[PDB]
Amino acid sequence: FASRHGQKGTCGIQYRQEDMPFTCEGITPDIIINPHAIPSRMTIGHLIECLQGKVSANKGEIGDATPFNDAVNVQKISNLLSDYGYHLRGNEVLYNGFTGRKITSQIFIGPTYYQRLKHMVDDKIHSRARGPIQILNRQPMEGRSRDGGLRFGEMERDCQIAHGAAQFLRERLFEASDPYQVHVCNLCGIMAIANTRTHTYECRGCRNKTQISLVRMPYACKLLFQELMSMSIAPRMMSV
Amino acid sequence: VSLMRVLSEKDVDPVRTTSNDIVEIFTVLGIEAVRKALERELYHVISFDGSYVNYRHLALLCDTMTCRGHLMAITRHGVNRQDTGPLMKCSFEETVDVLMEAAAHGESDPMKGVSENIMLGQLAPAGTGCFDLLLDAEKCKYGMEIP
Amino acid sequence: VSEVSMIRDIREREIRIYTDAGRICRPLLIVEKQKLLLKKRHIDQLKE
Amino acid sequence: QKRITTPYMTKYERARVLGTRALQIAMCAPVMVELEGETDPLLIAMKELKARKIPIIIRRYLPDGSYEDWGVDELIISD
Amino acid sequence: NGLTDRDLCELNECPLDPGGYFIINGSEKVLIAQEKMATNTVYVFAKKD
Amino acid sequence: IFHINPRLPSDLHPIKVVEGVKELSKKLVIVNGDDPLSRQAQENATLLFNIHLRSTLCSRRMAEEFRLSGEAFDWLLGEIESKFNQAIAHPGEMVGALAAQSLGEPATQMTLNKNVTLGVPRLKELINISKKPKTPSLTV
Amino acid sequence: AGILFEDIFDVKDIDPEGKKFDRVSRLHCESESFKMDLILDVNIQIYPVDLGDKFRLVIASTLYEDGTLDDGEYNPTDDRPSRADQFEYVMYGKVYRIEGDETSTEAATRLSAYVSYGGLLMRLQGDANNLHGFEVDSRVYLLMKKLA
Amino acid sequence: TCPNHPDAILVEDYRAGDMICPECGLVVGDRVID
Amino acid sequence: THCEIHPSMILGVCASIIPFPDHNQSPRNTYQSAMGKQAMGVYITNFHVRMDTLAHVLYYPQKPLVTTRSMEYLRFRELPAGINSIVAIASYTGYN
Amino acid sequence: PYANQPTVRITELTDENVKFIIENTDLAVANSIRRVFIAEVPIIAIDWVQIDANSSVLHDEFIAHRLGLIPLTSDDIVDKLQYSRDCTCEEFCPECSVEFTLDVRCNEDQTRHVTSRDLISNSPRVIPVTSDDILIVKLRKGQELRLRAYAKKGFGKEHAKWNPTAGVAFEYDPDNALRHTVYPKPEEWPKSEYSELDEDESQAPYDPNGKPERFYYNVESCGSLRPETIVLSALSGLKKKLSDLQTQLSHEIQSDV
Amino acid sequence: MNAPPAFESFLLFEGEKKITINKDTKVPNACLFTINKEDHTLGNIIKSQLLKDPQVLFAGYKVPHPLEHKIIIRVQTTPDYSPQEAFTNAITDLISELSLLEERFRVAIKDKQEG
Amino acid sequence: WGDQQARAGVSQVLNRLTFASTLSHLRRLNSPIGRDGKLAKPRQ
Amino acid sequence: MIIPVRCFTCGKIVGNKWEAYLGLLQAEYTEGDALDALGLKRYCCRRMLLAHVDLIEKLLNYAP
Amino acid sequence: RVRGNLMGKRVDFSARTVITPDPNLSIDQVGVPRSIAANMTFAEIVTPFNIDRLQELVRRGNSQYPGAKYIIRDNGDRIDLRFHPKPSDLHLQTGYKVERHMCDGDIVIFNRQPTLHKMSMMGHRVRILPWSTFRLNLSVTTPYNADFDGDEMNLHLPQSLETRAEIQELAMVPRMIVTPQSNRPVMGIVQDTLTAVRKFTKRDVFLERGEVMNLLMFLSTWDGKVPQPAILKPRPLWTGKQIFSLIIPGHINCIRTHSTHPDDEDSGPYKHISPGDTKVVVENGELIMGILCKKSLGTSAGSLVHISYLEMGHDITRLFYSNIQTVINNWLLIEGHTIGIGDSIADSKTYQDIQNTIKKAKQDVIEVIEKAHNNELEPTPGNTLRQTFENQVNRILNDARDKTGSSAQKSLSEYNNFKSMVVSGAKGSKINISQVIAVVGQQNVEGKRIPFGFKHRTLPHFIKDDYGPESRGFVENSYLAGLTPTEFFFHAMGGREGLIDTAVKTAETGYIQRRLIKSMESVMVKYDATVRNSINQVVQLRYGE
RNA sequence: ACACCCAGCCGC
Ligand SMILES: [Mg+2]
Ligand SMILES: [Zn+2]
Ligand SMILES: [Zn+2]
Ligand SMILES: [Zn+2]
Ligand SMILES: [Zn+2]
Repeated sequence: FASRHGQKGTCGIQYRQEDMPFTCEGITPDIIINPHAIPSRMTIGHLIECLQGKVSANKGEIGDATPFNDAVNVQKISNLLSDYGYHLRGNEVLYNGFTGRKITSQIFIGPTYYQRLKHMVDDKIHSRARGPIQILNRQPMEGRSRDGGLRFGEMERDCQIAHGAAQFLRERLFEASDPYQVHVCNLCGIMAIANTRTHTYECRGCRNKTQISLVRMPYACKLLFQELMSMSIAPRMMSV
Repeated sequence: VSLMRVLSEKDVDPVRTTSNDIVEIFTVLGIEAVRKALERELYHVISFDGSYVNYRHLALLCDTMTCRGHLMAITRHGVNRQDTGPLMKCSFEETVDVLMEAAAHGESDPMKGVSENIMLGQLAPAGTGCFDLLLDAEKCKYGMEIP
Repeated sequence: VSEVSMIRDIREREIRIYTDAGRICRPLLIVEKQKLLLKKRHIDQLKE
Repeated sequence: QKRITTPYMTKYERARVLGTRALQIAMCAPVMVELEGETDPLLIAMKELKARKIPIIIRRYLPDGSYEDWGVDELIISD
Repeated sequence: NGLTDRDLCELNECPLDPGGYFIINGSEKVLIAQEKMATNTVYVFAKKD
Repeated sequence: IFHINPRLPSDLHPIKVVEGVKELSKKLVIVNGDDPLSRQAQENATLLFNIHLRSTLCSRRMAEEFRLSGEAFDWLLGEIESKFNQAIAHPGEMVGALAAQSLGEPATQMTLNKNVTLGVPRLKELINISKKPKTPSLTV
Repeated sequence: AGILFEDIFDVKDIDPEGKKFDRVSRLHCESESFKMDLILDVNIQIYPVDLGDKFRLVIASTLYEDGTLDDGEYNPTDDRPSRADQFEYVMYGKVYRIEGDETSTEAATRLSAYVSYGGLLMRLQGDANNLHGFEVDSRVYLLMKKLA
Repeated sequence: TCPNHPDAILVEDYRAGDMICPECGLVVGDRVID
Repeated sequence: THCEIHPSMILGVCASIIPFPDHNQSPRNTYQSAMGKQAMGVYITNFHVRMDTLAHVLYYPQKPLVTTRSMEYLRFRELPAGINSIVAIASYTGYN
Repeated sequence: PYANQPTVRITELTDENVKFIIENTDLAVANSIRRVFIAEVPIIAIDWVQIDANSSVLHDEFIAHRLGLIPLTSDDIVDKLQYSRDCTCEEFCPECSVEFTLDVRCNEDQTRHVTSRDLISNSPRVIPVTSDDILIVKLRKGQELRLRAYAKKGFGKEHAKWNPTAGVAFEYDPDNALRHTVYPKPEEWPKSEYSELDEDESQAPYDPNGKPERFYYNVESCGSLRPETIVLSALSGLKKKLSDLQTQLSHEIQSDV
Repeated sequence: MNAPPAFESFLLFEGEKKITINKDTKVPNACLFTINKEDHTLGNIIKSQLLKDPQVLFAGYKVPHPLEHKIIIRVQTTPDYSPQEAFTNAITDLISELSLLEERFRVAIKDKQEG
Repeated sequence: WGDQQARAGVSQVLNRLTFASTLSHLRRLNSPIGRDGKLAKPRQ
Repeated sequence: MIIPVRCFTCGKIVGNKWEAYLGLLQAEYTEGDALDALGLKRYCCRRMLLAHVDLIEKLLNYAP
Repeated sequence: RVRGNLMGKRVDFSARTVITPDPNLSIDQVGVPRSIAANMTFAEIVTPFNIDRLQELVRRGNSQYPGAKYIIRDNGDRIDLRFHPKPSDLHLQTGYKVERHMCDGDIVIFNRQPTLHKMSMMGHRVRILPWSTFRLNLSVTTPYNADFDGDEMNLHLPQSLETRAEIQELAMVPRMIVTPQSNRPVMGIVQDTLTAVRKFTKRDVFLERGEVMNLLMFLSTWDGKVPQPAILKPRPLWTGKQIFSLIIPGHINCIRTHSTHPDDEDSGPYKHISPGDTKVVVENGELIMGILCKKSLGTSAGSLVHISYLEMGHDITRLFYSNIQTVINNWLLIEGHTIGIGDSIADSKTYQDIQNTIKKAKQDVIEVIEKAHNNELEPTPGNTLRQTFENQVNRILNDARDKTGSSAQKSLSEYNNFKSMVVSGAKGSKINISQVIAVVGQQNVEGKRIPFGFKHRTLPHFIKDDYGPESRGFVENSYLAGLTPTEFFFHAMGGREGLIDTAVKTAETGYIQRRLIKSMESVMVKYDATVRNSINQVVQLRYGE
C-alpha cells in the first residue's frame, strides 16, 4: 500500500477494531504507519495532505493541493482546523486499544489518500520440493509459473565459502540441484560405456573391461565436459 | 608524477615524499614499498564515509596483489596469468580461451582449490572441508549399547 | 502556422526558422510592455 | 612430539563432528552417553560432545601432505 | 471519430478512453516517441579524447 | 566480581604481579616450537599485545589505580588467557573470501566520482594497476 | 541503628543549569550543622520542593531498624514497621563512587559519595569523619520529610 | 510399468515431478523430464 | 516578454496527482510517479466487456479528498485509484 | 470478595445513542466492556449467499459482500437462536437461520435501484433495518438479480458485519488532571465535551493519589440492535465468558491433585 | 492461501484445552495460566482484579503473538493463599461486578424510559 | 522497427492497469542511448 | 463503483445516504450542510459521502 | 554453462516470499507460511526411538499439516502419501526415511539479494505463523540491508543432519552477530525500539506497579523477583533504568556517552554526576545512569551489545536482543510515538531569525558579485578567478545554511519528535531537521552549482549571466514552507543526481565484488596457521600478521 | 504441454 508521496509499505499485521487505538469520538485508524517512514525521506507533503484532509472532511469540500499556490500555507490550514474543535496541528489524543489507557503522546491522525499496488503477496509466494527439471541440464526449472527453483547464484556460493560451510555448499550445488553418476576409465580419464542391466562395463577405445571408476558429479558438469569433448578438448578424469 | 626526479631535488625530504601512483612506487621504490603504498591508498579510500575496515583484510588483499614479485592486477590479465589451474581461471572469465590454452599445452589441474571442487560437485576444501574424519575402534567399544 | 519556431541569435546573426516534425512546444502568454494581453474579455468569453 | 597443530577444536571441526555423529546416531549407532529424554540426534550429539565421549578421530592435513591424527576427546571444546 | 458519448457507449467503447493506440492481433500496441539529434542543423562538439 | 574497594590497601605483592604477567606472556603462544626462528616469530607476532599487557598490568598502575587482590589478579590472568586463546584465528577459515567481501561491502555505500579522486572509481583505479591514472599526485 | 548519615539541609538552587527534565529537579542544598554540600535529584511531580525549604536526610542501610538486611526485593506484605513510616519521602539506590581529596601520601580529608537511585543521582560532599558508612557498591536508603 | 502391479497405468505428476501408481504409490524412474 | 500560465504544468501525468509536490523530496516524487502506474483501480469503464490478460479492479475507488487542481483534466476525478484512509502516524506494536 | 461497586448514569437516550457514565470501577473493566461492544455482542447478518442469476454490472462476490453488511433487526430473536456450528441441524434449519429471497428484475426504461426493501425475509421478526433505503445494485432494462440468502448469528470477532456498534466513543478523565497524556502546550488543546474547567484554564492540576473512576460512553447503534440492548447484552456476554472460564478452571482444579 | 479461518480466533477444535495451569519453579508459589482461544478482553480485567487483591505479589498477562490466540497470566501470591484461589476469587469477583453493573444499568434504562 | 539490426522496443503493449498508467504510457518518450552503458551525462 | 454499505472506519450505515445526499446537492445546498443534514458527525462518514464516485451510473450506460 | 550452471544453479527445496516484520520473534527465528511448510520437506531417518511420532506423521498424510510426505524405504523406492490411501504401506520399521513436513524448530538458511557479504546469508529457526509472509525479527534487517517496502527474500532447507548441524553451529543468527568486517556488532537495535528506549531510560520516566508487572511479563530471562522500587513512600514507582537493568544480561560493564553529551562536561565540576544523564556508565548488572541511543545500544564498535556478545557468549545476546525488543515495544504501547506538522513548526522568532540570516546571505552574495565584477577579488593561489568566485559564493552559502540550521535546531522543544528521533539515532539527522524547518539549501549537480543549460542562464525566468543565489540554484524556503517552482526544478536535478548515482554504482560495485572474490577465494588458513592460496604458496606467515 | 527474442515491472 502506497501513499501519494512515495510512502511504500506492505501490510504487516491486521488488528480488529477493538485492537486499533481510538479517539475520544471513536475514530479508529484504518492505516497506521511508523514515524520512521518520514524523518529521512522529507515527505512533509504527506503531513500537509493529512492536515488538509482533516480540514476537508470536517468542512465539507474537496481541498486544494495545487503546487506553487500561495494561499494554502500550513498556518492557514492549521487555523481552519482549529475551527472544527480539533488540535491546531493534526494531533489527537488516542487511547490504547488493549489496555484502554491514554497514550501519553498525541498521535497525528487524519484522512490520507492510499493506493493499492499490483504487487500482492499471493502472486509472489513460491516454494519447491523436487519438482520439474529442464531438458538440457537436469537442473530445476525457472520461475513460479513452472514450479521452478530459486537460483543459488555465484554470490551465494561466494558467501558460502566465506562461511566455510563445505557440506551445505555441496548440498545446494550437488544434492539438491542435479545429482548424477558417471563411469570413467582409469587409464584414460574418459567417460566409458556402462550397462546397468547386464553389468557389462567396457571402455570403448582402450578395450578395457576390468577397472571402471564410479564418479558422483553434477549433470551440468557432465554436459560441460561432453561439450568440451565435442570441441576436441579431453578433460581426463584421472582419479589417481 | 615524476617521483624519482622530485626526490632527487635539493631541500625536499627524501624519506617521506610519497605519491599516490602505484606503478611509479613499484618502479622506483620496490615491491614491499608498493605494498605499503597500496595499503595506505586502500585505507585512504575508505575514509570519508567513516567506516572502519579491519587491518587484516586490507593486508591480505595487498599481499595477494604483491605476492608474485610483479604487481598483480585484479583482472584476467594478472589473475588468469598466474599458474593456479585451468578450472578456476575458466570460472573467473575468458572461459573457452583458458580451456584452449590448457588443452593445447596439456595442463594438469591438481584440484587443490575450492572452485574446481565446487564445479565437479565433490566436497570442497572449505572451512569444514579441509578434514579427514576417521572412525576409531578403541573409543567405540565403550558406552552403553542401547540400540 | 502557429507551431513554427522563430529564434534570433543576437550575438551571431542567425534567424533559424525551423519548421519540421519533432520539435516540442509549450503555450505561453504574451507580455507586451509589462502587461499581459490576456485581458478580462478573453476570460469572460472562455467562461462561457 | 610431531603434533604441530593448534590444541583447540575449531568451529568447523565442531560443526562437522556434530554432523557426522548426528547422522550416525540417526543410523542407529550406539550412543556413548545416557539418554534422559531427547529424540533428535543433534541434541544427543551435543550431549556426547559435552561428555567428550564421542567415537571420532579427525585427521588434519598440513599444507605439505603430512597429516596429524587427533582425538576429539583429547581436543579442547569451545564451551 | 467525432462520436458522442451515447454512441460510444452503444458501441461498447469507453467514452473516457483516450485513444491514440493501435490494435494488432487484439493486443493494444502503442508507439513511444523515439528521439534523435536534430537533422539539417550544425553542431560543434569537443571530443575530449 | 571480587568486591574490591579502591580505598583500602591490597594484599597483592607486586613481584607476584611481575612473574604473573611474565608467565602469562610466555604461556600465550601464536607461533609454537623451540627454534631461534620460532621464538623470534612468536615474539614478533604478539609484540604489540605484550607491550600493552605489560603496560596495563604493571605493578605501579595495579598498586595505584586498580588495587586488585591476589584472587582477582589470578582470575584476571586466567581470563586474559582464555580470551586470547579464543581469539586465535581458526585453521581452515577462508580469510580470502571473507576479506574480499569485507572490502567490497564498504563499496556500495560511498558516492561515485581541491582534492584527488575518491570513491568507487578510486577503488577501481587501485585494484586495477591503471597505467594512466586520472589525477595522479605527489605529496612533497 | 544502621544509619549511615543524618542531618538537615537547606535548598539554595533549583535549576542552576536549566530544567533539564520535566518531572525531576536537581536540588542544590547545603547543611547548617555538619557543613555538608549536596546535589540531589528529586521527583518534583510527587513531592514538590521550593527554595528555602528545610528537610532532614537519613541515609540508612535498611528501613527495618533491626539490622536484618532486606536483600532488595519488593515485598509490600510486611506488617512489622519500618523507618519509612516516619518519613514522607523515601528512596533506594546503589552507591557507585566515593571520591575524595586523598593523595599518595596524605590520607582522606574531604569525601564525596555519589549515589544512584536507579537514575536519580546525588552527590553528598563533606568531611571524611562522618562518611565511614559509605562503601562502594552498597545499597542505601534516602529518607526525607519537610520541615516548617 | 509398476513392479508388483502388472498392467498398471502410471499417473504422470507434472507438479510433483514423478510417475506414480494408483494402487501402491511406487515410483518408476526417479524424475520426469519437460 | 512571456509568462507561464501556471507553473504546475511543468509536471507530467502521474506526478500531477501528487498533492503538495513542492513540499516533498524529489526522489520521493519520482517514486510516487513510478508507482502511480502500479496503483489499482477502475482502469477503464468498459472493463466488463474487455477481457484483458491481467486486470485489477478495486471495489470502492474514491476521489482524493485532497486534490490537485491539475487532475481535473486527467479524468482522475472519474476513475480514481485509491481510498481516503484514516491514517494515524504512530508506533503501535512494532508491526509497522 | 475484593470487588468495588460501579454505578451508572444516563445522559440522553435516543434511538441511536445510549450515552452513559460509569463510576467507581477499574479502567480495565471499562475497556473490556468497550471491546465487548465492538466484538463480543451477537447479531444476525447474512453469511450464506446463493446467486441464482446475476446479470448486473456488479459481480457475484461484490453483491454477496454488500448483502453481508446489510444490518438486520435482532432485538430479541438473537438471544433465542443458536449458532449454526452449535446446532443439531445438517446445514441450516429455521432454529438457527433466517431465509431471504431476492427476485428483483428490471423491465422499465428508467434505472431500478435494488434497495434493502426488496429482501423478503422468512420470519417477520428480522428485516432490513430501513423498514432512506440501503441500495445493493442499480439495474437497467433487461437485468435481473435472483438470490437466496441465509443469515446466521455471529460475533464481531469473526467479521465486522456482526459488529452492532457504529463507533463507540470511550473517554475517561476529560480534564487532564491524572497525567495520562502530556500536552507539549496545554493551552492550545480544546476542552472536551465533559469538561468541568473554565475557558481560562488548560488542564486540571495533577492528582498524585488518584485513579480513574469515571468513564463516558457514546455507544452508537448501526441499527441491528437497540442501543439499550447492545450494553445489556454485552454485560451478559462478558459475564457468560467469565462463567465459562470459571467452570473450566473448576474442572481443571478437580483433575489436578 | 494461508488465511486462517475467521472463527479460529475464538473456537476450540477437538483436542485443545481452554485453560491449563503450570506451576512456575523460578519462584515459589507462582502459576502460569495458559488460557487458549481468547484475547486481551479477559486478560486486562483478570490482571486488574488480581492487582486489586492485597495478598497478590505479582499479577501479569501477556499475549505471546497477535496472530496466535493464547494469553499467559502469571500470578504470585504470599505463602498463605494459593494462586489458583486468587484466580478463582478474581473471576467470581468480576462476575459480581458485571452482574451488579447489569442490574444498575437495567434500572437506569427503566428510569430513563419511564420519564 | 525494420524488415527484421534495427531499432527495438519502439512499440509496446499498452499498460492497462489504471487510467494514469494508460495516459503516462501514451505520452512517453524514449532515448536511443544504449541502456546498459555505464554513462552519466545524458541521463541527468 | 457504488456507495459502500458501511463506513470503513466506524461502521455507520452510509449505503442509504447516497441518493438523498445527491438530492441535497440538487436542492442547492453546500456539501458541508448536506452532510450535517444526514447526521454524519464523524469525519469518516463525511469522507465516505464527500469523496465517492458513482461509477455504477457510468457502467449502466452499456448494454447488458 | 560455467558461470550460469556450475557456480550458480537452481536448487530444489527453496522458497521466496515478501517479508513483513515481527517483533514477537527472537532474532534467530523466521516466520514461515503454512503452504511453504507443507510443501517443503525434511527427510528424517527412522531411529528406534521416534517411530511413535513418524507413524502419526505418516498416518496424518499430506493433507493434515503438520503431517508427512513421501516415504523412502531401504530399497530407495518412494511411496507417495498424498495419492496412496491404502493401509498396508503405512507401516514403518527401522532404517526407513520419512520426508516429513517442516515443523517448528527446523533450521533454514535465509538469504537476500544482493548477497553482498557473509551477513547476507544467516540461518534461522522456523516458526509457523498463519499468513502468507516470511516474518523476521526487526534487528535482523540490518545485516540483510532489508526493509519491508516489498523486499522478497529466499529460504533454503537442508535435508541432511550434517548440513543442519553445520548451519546450526556456523551460520546461526546469534553466533554470527559480530562481523569480522569491522569487529563491531552488525546487528543492533533499530527503529521504534531504539527511539523508545531513549525515552525509556530518561531520568523523568517513572512507572507505577501495574505497568511494571506488565513489562516484566515480557522479560524471558527474569529471575522472578520484582526489584525494589526507586521511589517508595508517596507511591511505589520504578524508573525505566531499573527495568532495563533487569533486561541487562549477566554482569557486563560498559561506559558510553549519549549523543547529546556536552563536550566540556568532562571539565565541569559535575564530571561524574551528569546534569542530563548523558553518560551511560552501566555497572555490575545495573544501568545506574545514562540515556541509551545509537552510540550506546546500536551497531557501534564497543557498544553495550558488543560487550554483551564478548562477555556472555551468543545465546545470552540473543535473549538480550529479544528482551529489549519485547519490553520496550510493550512500553511504547503505553508511551506512544508520533510525528506531525507540529513537530516541523518553530515559533515566529525562529522564522524571523532564519529569514534575517537568509536576507543577510543574499545581500553578501550580491555584494561579492558586485566586488568581483569591478576587477576586485584577487584570486586565491592555485585557482582561477571563476573558481575563486564560485568558492567564495559556496563558502558564504554553506556558512549561512549551517548557521540557519543551528538556529532552527536550537529552538526545538523537548517534545519535538524530530529531535527525539534524531538524537536517538533511530532515523534522520540534523541536516534533515535543517532542511525541514530552515532552508533546504544549496543544491549541486556533479559537484558544481546548476550549470548554464540555456545560453548563459539556468532557466528562462532569469536574466542572462545571473550568478546570484536564485538563478544558479539555492533554496530560500523550507520543505514545509514549499518550494517556488525554480528551486522545485533545481531540487529535481539535485535528487536526480543521487538517483543516477544509485542506479549506476551497482553495476560497477558488483563487478568489483566479483573480481575481488575470484582473485582470492582459495586463500585459506592452513593448519600450520600460514595463510596460503590454492597452489600452496605462503601469502602471509600468520593471518593478519 | 515449449524454446529463443523483446518489452515492462519489483528489492537493493
Ligand atoms: Mg525494500
Ligand atoms: Zn579408457
Ligand atoms: Zn503399483
Ligand atoms: Zn440448526
Ligand atoms: Zn464513519
